[PDB]
Parts: sequence; C-alpha cells; structure tokens
Amino acid sequence: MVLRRDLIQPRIYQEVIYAKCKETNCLIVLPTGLGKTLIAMMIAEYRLTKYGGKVLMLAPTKPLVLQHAESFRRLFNLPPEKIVALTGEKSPEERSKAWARAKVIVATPQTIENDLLAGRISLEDVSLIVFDEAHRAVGNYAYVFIAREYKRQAKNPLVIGLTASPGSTPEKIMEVINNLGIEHIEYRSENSPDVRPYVKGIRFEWVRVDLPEIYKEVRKLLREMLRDALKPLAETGLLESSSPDIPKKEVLRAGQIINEEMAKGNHDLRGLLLYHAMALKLHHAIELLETQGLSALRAYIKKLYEEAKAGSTKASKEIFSDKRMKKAISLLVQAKEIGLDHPKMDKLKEIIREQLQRKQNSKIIVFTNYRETAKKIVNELVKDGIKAKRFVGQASKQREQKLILDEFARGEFNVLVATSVGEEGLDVPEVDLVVFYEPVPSAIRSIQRRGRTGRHMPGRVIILMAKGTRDEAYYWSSR
Repeated sequence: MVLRRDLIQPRIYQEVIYAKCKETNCLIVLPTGLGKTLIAMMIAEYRLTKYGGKVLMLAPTKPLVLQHAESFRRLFNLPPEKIVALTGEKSPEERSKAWARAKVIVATPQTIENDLLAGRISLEDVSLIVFDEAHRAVGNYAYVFIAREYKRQAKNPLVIGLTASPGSTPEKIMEVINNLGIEHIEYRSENSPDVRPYVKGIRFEWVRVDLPEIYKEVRKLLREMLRDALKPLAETGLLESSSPDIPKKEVLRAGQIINEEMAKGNHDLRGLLLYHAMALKLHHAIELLETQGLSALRAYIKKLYEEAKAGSTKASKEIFSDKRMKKAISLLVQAKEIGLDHPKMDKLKEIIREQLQRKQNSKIIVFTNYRETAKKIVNELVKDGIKAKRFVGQASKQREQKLILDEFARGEFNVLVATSVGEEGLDVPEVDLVVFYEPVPSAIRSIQRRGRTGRHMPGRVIILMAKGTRDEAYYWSSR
C-alpha cells in the first residue's frame, strides 16, 4: 500500500473524481475543505505505481509548499528523504541533488522555473504535475511557463490543477484552460448529492442587540452632523450621496479627488476640503462609537477638543460650535454616570454567564475584528467574575501563543478573546461555544470550512448585531 488510504478514509466523491482525472488533464474545482490535495495524492499514487517515478506539486507560497510536503510525508509510505520540498533556499546543487533522488517533490513555481531554465532539472520523468491554486496560471505567472515546458518534454504527461474557482471571466477561464492544456473539468458543490453526506450543518445563531436610548441618540446626532458635512461634497459630485451610510473608502476618494485637482491647478474645490476633514472626523467618531463604545468616543471627542483649543484644526472648531455635538457631549457624560459603554458587552456578559452556569467547565471563544475591542472585552470580563484571557497575533504589542492556547485547552481560563489571528483556537478540543462580537469574515469562513472537514467544530456559535447598524446590513448582504 503506497498511499495510506486507510488513514484518510477517502470519501465517495474523492474516489469518483480520482478515477476520472486519473488519465486526463483536469481541473478539479471544489470548495476549500473537501480534500483537493487528498484527491491529488490519490492520483499521485496511481501515477507512481503505473508509470515513471516523479510527482511534482507546485504551490504559490512557501508555507504552503512546506505544509503540503509534510502531508505527503505523513500519508505516503515512501522513504522520508524521497519526499522533497524545494522552497529555493537550498544550495543550487542540493536542489538538483534532492530533485535527483526525490520520488515526490513539492515546490514553489518560482524556483522550479529558474532551475528549469538553467537546465539543472528536467521534468521528463514527471508522471504528474499538480498546480495548487491553478487559477493563478494566467498571464505572466511561472505556472504558465512550467506548464509549457512539461507539455513538450514529458514522457507520460498528466496535468491536474486544483482550485476553488478557475476564474470569473470566460476569457480568464479560457486562458488557464489553454495554458494548462485542460481537457476536462470536474466540479462539485457543497450540495452535490455526491458531497452532501460529508457536509455538517453549522447553524450560526444571529442575535440582535437593541440600542439603549443614550447610545441611540448620541449616534443619531453624530450621523446627522456627518450628513451635513457630506452634503456639500455630494452637491459637487465628489460622491454619490450625503448618506452617513456611505463607505469610508468613498469619502477618502472625495478627498484625494480635491487634492489631485489642486495639483492640476484648480483650487475651486478648495473650500470643500474643510467639510471633507469634518466628515473624516465625524465618520471616525461614529466608527469608535459602534466598534468600541461611548468611552472610546468620549476619549476621541476630548482629544478632538484639544485640537480645537490649540486653534490649529478649523474642522475641530466647527464641530464643537454645533449644538448637536454639544447635546452629544452632555449625553456622553450622562452615560458615564450610569456606566453605559456598549450594548453588546452587556449581552456578551449575559450569554457567557448563562453558559458558565450550565457548565462552569465551559471553553468559549469570543471573536472580534479589532484589537482594541478585544482588549476592552478581556478587561470587562475579568472585571466581572470571569476568567478571560486575550489572544492576539504579535505585530505591535509569537510562542507564548502556543503557551496560552495550551492553557485554554487544559482548563486554565474559560474565555479566549481573540482577533482574526486567533482562529487556531478552533482546533482546541471540546470548545463549547464561540461568540462573534461582530461578524469576523476570516473566522466565520474558518468555521464554514471545518464543516467540510472533520476538524474540531464549536458546540454552538452566536453572532452579535446592533439593531439597525452595519451589523444587520452585513447579515443580509450575506446571501
């Protein structure tokens, strides 16, 4: 038994596909998590036992090359030194030395191209090439060249391209199909009768948090001011509408547009630069209010008040002379008076409470897009009677990661609060529940994918949303 099929329990669709693409240049299109690489290895085994003795898998990044290389070593019953990884960091000689004895080789297209031109290696004995992320086999990419070489100098050629999508454009698809000499495409959806039996229902529980009067009001005032700040920009045509709902990106555009016009020698739309600055500030204020809460807003309004007194920023001045900003500032104090910072925190505490109550042994993960929010959540939870610990990915304020993660696993603390980077915590056994402070794309994606594999999955997951705020829109927008 060359491939340890006994350890991977190939599924029906995996089997079927392997059988068809076994002797035809194919494109295997499956949503991530369904085993494309595994199917590849199944095919790789068929080639190594019937034809020559060289299988080559290419991958975009180096971490991907290493990863695949390891999986092959784990599932293949072949001498460990015959499974080589060419990241292109070895001595130009060793690479040729490795390629020499290798029976399976995983490398980046970059390096394989070089040594291919230089004449150090020849893909004539390669009974199979697998292009991971084959869709990037367009234009200039090293894939296209390698594909061409292989196509002409290979004894028994077989091209297998793996991808979650070959392209979005007919032209784009045609380019890769032709570049890789694709004779056939095997597609599958999470719903193919072929795959369904292997896909887990997820059930994300979307819970809508209502907004307390003060929060609601402060927000309305801030929005209304933003509207007025945008009206003039819109009436000029610098943006589609003066709606406080427009994307931040659209207002930044309105700004640089005015700049590129002064660089040309216009200077008419000069006065509008004032409103653009107020917009940016008001927009940021709303952003803090929604993303973090009243306290973050208060802090910013203050730091913004120093800019007004310093007499430097005309924008900051104008914003304070507005009766609305005034009433906002009064409510903002009225808030601290009752300890109101953000509705989600209250709801978060509540659900985490009832969870630890039904099982104080609970292991729960809280996700958030922002580090600041993560920090405020940890404190607010430890401030209550809860054992919470922050989990972020070293960039500003490494290995402790593994340490803390192990603690989470053993039962040290009950709550792991992390940003996108902490999605590896989902690989910890028996994690009872994860709750998204806001929807966090990468993590929601991770969970979605795990449902396709048999990897650890949370017992239940809750997504929180602020009634009538971007949160809601994102729920819908997502169909």
